[PDB]
Amino acid sequence: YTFRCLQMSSFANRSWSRTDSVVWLGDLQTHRWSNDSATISFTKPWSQGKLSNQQWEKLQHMFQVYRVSFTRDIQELVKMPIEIQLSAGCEMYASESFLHVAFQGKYVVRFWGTSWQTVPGAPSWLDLPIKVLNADQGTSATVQMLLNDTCPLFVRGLLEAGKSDLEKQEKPVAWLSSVPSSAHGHRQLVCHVSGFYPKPVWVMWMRGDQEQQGTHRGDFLPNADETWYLQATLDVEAGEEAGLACRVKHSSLGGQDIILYWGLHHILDAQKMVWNHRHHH
Amino acid sequence: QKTPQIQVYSRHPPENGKPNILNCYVTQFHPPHIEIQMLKNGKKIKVEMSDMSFSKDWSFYILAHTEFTPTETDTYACRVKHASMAEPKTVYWDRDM
Amino acid sequence: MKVTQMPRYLIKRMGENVLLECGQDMSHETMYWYRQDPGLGLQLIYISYDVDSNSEGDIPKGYRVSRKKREHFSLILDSAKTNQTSVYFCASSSTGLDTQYFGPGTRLLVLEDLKVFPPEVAVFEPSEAEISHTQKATLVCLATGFYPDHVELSWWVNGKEVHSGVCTDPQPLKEQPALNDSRYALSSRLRVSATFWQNPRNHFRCQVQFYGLSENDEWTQDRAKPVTQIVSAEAWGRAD
Amino acid sequence: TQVEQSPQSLVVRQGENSVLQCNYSVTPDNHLRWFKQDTGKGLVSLTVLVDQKDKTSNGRYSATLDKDAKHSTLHITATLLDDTATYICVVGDRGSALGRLHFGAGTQLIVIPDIQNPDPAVYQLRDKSVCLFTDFDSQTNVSQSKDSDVYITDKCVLDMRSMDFKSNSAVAWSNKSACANAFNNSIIPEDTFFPSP
Ligand SMILES: CCCCCCCCCCCCCCCCCCCCCCCCCC(=O)N[C@@H](CO[C@H]1O[C@H](CO)[C@H](O)[C@H](O)[C@H]1O)[C@H](O)[C@H](O)CCCCCCCCCCCCCC
Ligand SMILES: *[C@@H]1O[C@H](CO)[C@@H](O[C@@H]2O[C@H](CO)[C@@H](O)[C@H](O)[C@H]2NC(C)=O)[C@H](O)[C@H]1NC(C)=O
Ligand SMILES: *[C@@H]1O[C@H](CO)[C@@H](O)[C@H](O)[C@H]1NC(C)=O
Ligand SMILES: *[C@@H]1O[C@H](CO)[C@@H](O)[C@H](O)[C@H]1NC(C)=O
Repeated sequence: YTFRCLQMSSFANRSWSRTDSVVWLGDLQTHRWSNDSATISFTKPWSQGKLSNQQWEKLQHMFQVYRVSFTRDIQELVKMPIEIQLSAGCEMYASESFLHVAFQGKYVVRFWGTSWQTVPGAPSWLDLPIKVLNADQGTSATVQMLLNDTCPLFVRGLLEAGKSDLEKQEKPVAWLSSVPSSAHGHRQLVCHVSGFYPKPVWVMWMRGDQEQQGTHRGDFLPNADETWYLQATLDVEAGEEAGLACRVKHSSLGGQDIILYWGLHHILDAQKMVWNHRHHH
Repeated sequence: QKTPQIQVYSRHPPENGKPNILNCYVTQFHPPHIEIQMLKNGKKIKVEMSDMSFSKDWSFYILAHTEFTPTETDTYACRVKHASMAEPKTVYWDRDM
Repeated sequence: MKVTQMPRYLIKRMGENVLLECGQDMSHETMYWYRQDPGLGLQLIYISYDVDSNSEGDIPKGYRVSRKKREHFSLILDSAKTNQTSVYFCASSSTGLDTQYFGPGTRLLVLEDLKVFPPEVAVFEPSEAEISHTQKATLVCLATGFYPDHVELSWWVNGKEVHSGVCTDPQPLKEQPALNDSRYALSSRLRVSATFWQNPRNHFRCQVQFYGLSENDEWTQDRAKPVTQIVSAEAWGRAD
Repeated sequence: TQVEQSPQSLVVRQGENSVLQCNYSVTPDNHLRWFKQDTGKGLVSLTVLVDQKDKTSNGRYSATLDKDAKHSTLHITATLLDDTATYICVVGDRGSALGRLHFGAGTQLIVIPDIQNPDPAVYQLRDKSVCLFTDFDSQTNVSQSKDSDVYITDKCVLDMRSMDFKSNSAVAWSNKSACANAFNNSIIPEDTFFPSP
């Protein structure tokens, strides 16, 4: 499990700025903090972790002072259109934490040990702003506390409280379709797998015994309801589709895989999704 | 300046006549100033948005979705404005893709 | 070490370039410019984090600044306004939480016109009644009719400056309390032993250093140019 | 104004102790500095307070800080005469140069010398003359003139070093057509010597 706190800060000019942030536990969002909002919003019943009301409000105040401060401080460092991204959290195992900062889409600074360092290949004009920043011994101390202690202690509480929503199972639903391959007299078969949780999945094209080596695993694309979509494609020579199947393995299924053969169930499904092919591609 | 990737895909198997959710997933862009639209027959559609986020390579991503009903004649597309592009990019839904 | 700040006193006419210099040898990165006004407190004009790296304070309007060397920090007023009359303080520190060091200040007066006067000095000789009663003798010095109150007063006895038995008024007095351009008066007192005053060989001198107009300032009045000058008054001791 | 100092002015007898208060609203509140400013001089730092409950010392100066009450005290033990200054309280909202520094208005501390044998008298000194109210005790305040043509300076302590003798004195003068009554706006000691001219 990787726990992330992600901050996004836009500085258009001296008088225009906003910072919205989000928080992930695995592939599930736990927190939202909109620039419109003074308070951090829970996005789950268990987003308070195992902290008490006041214990949470103590931590929230800490962050409230930070956001105002960050905003004013950055605009000063500028003097020595700006996008800044912060990635802070820890990875659970014992644990290991991190604080990475990115400037104009490029990773440039991390908090490491007791102070801010520039990462190799960082632009040298950062040296002054960093020298100024490292002087603030109060910030150094509260950061070390968050990274070394609060984060691990918090996350071990989030996992225990979120046990249920983390272990949940949602079954995949597959369907077939195909398009012209860029190669003459070829077609690309497409196996659509959608609505599964957790993320890990096995999707292959088969000729019964053999896994089709031409099978191309696509990227994981998300669904709005926190489930996943993935498609495996296969480039066949037109006429060779018959005898092929899409096989889907997933933890929600028992041992009972989804096999979809190209050709009755497939016939009715294709008859349900006919169109005029505009504007196809 | 990084150009947005646009990917349009339905939530459930397309069935002409049956209501569905269409997803427009925008990724790999910078700056995070983006305007996203969903179109039925070239016209604006209430379209819900997820909180903007970014990934390990520092690239941004956001998910836009709406409720639609697939037909064999009705066209659907995602339109996106970003500083990286002179004209807004349109990517039509292709169920077979 | 200290913080340097020059000049000490300055009189300028409306709409003139004003350069206020400042220095420190501790090789500090952070340097500041403030102005202090009656009851109001210190207001930050400009800060500097290092060379060529400045930032507007709370009240930057009418002020620009320069820092091409770490040791110096110049405050520039491109065209001076009467409301820019104040005492200006420089300051320095490390980039961290270390001590902040301040300079001695610069009294800047900006005027519509210069029609500014030198002081007239007089020495008043010890009362005979005070000599009889207390066996002590008090000389009183009186600087009158000067503007502005940019003066330094010192007692000179036998050609050496004395500090024991001296006390100068902390604030000047307004000769015309109602007027805002009112001239100032300042008194000082030197107290010696009756025998010391009774000695005819003893020379007493009240000296007022007056910081006024530079010789490059414009002046066309019947009266003489109220330049920077010493005005003195003397008295000899008396046997009788 | 986010920093308030209390009281505004403080009169103490030489050798006694004095207590100065500072209260603030500054948030976040990183550090509190105490400064001493003599007339005509720059500010000089006395002490810096950093912790939540902090206590510091600098010879005769000592201070406390309660970040919860957002309140500091400056203690001066056995006050000298050179302690006559304005005392300035400063709160910083950052632990580095990036910080905004909030300056208080300041407390004026006026330290008065103990004069052992008061000998109040008004002398005439020399057609121009001047009146000299001298050797009165430090508890006496010299009032300003209510008259357009009469000028009166404030009290002023001088030290005859070789004698270990200190004295207060004020001066008055006019252009009117009498020292015996020059200082009547003040509270004049019952046994003030008024020698006849
Ligand atoms: C971090 C993991 C913790 C996990 C537990 C929390 C889980 C709950 C979810 C929370 C959701 C909230 C969204 C998360 C946001 C992303 C996390 C980023 C972490 C940043 C933490 C900052 C430390 C906070 C300390 C702070 O407020 N500093 C303040 C105030 O400090 C003042 O007040 C204090 C007392 O209030 C002290 O007295 C201090 O001495 C004084 O100066 C200080 O002003 C700092 O400058 C703040 C900025 C620090 C980040 C700078 C980033 C460096 C990179 C910039 C370089 C780019 C180049 C520039 C052009
Ligand atoms: C938190 O852990 C860090 C290490 O990740 C500690 O910081 C320093 O670690 C560096 C190596 O990066 C050493 O050079 C220092 O000796 C460590 N600092 C000191 C002086 O302790 C840090 O101490 C930890 N902070 C805590 C426990 O609050
Ligand atoms: C700065 O902020 C935004 C740019 O997104 C704009 O609305 C505003 O007019 C800008 N101000 C200027 C002109 O500097
Ligand atoms: C973000 O929030 C802060 C405080 O809530 C506000 O001052 C600022 O204007 C906001 N930014 C924008 C552009 O909405």
